[PDB]
Amino acid sequence: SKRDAILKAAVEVFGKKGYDRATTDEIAEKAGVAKGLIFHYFKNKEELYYQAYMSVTEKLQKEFENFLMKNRNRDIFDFMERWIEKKLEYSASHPEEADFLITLVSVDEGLRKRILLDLEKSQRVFFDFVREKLKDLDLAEDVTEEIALKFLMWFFSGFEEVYLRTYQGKPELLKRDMNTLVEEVKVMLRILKKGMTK
Amino acid sequence: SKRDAILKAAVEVFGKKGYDRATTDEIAEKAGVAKGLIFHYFKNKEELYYQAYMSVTEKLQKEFENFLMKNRNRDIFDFMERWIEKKLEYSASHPEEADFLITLVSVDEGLRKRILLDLEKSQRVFFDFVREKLKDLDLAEDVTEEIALKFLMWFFSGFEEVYLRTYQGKPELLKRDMNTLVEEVKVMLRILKKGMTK
Ligand SMILES: CCCCCCCCO
Ligand SMILES: CCCCCCCCO
Ligand SMILES: CCCCCCCCO
Ligand SMILES: CCCCCCCCO
Repeated sequence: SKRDAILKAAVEVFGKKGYDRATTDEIAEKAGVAKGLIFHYFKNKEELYYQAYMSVTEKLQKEFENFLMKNRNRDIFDFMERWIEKKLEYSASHPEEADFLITLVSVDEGLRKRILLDLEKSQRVFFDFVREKLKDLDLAEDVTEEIALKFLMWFFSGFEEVYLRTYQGKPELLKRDMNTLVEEVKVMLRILKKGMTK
Repeated sequence: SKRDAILKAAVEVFGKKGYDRATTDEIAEKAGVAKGLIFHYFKNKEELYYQAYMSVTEKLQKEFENFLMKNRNRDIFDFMERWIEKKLEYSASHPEEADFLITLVSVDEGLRKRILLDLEKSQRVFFDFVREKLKDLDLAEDVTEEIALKFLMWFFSGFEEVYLRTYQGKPELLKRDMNTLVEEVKVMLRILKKGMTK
């Protein structure tokens, strides 16, 4: 469908050039459609970006729910390591999508806040699953639930920052590093498990 | 001295308004000196910012070296927790300086890179002290020196990001939270110690 081709082109072009410098015309020629056809489907550039962004994050969210159904009984450290492994695999296999998602930090303030608010409406869910899994554990002395959860969420939140800093626009480098990043994530989560639990 | 008054005014105004929106004229009236007197001492706004920034980081660096002379025999987790405690104390007592330092992320690219390079010329030192202290320890199974060091440096590097996100421009809130942040840093470093070592 033409709408899907436009969305796919938008992911590619926004991810290569950034929000500000990408144009709807570039997206339209990349999708192989007429320049006005963007505006048939999408009110403007902002809504094009937003719909692309929501399209990608929805697909990801469905994958996370499938994974969650299948790994819910693992302890949280194992669960999180496995999910991070999946995101690392997704990023190496869909570099343009990953490059697309990280352009959010340089989107216009109004659109960016709008999207950051939408994303919180799944992050506060995961956050709560983490909190619940934490109650299943016998926590080490002085390790409160609030500290365990802060620290784990800060660890998890650092995925995007590493990506932006090191792998954005470098698909070959991430492919080269993928298995080693997985190996390091496992050790770091084992460090946190051993330190947080009795 | 007039130069010191200008530098102090620059810290205050750059920290309140940001690099881009601050003017030398604002700085000059804040310092109580003539508008041209800035340019007697400082070639331009960029050099004014740079000299202010180097003035603050130098003072901090001297404090870090004093601390290092006095705490070098502590293990690294204790050493780092104590240094973080000092920076938290410095930030609560010098909010305007802390607000000043965090404006670096929104400085013009050329000046920002220049300063980020200068700061690396002390961060690579601390980094190496951390590496050396790590060799004194018996590391836990699979915890390599490179992983221990990556993880600890990422932990330590998160100070500035929390500040920017939560305490920039909110001196009362940081004062309110200071002792609790210290208490949480201690537990987090104890988590890392227990997990990283045998
Ligand atoms: C900067 C090296 C350590 C970053 C670990 C990233 C956490 C994975 O979510
Ligand atoms: C694509 C980058 C995210 C993975 C972060 C894991 C870093 C551990 O060294
Ligand atoms: C976002 C809550 C955890 C941040 C811990 C910050 C590390 C202190 O350098
Ligand atoms: C001024 C903010 C830096 C302190 C970060 C410690 C966060 C632990 O909750």
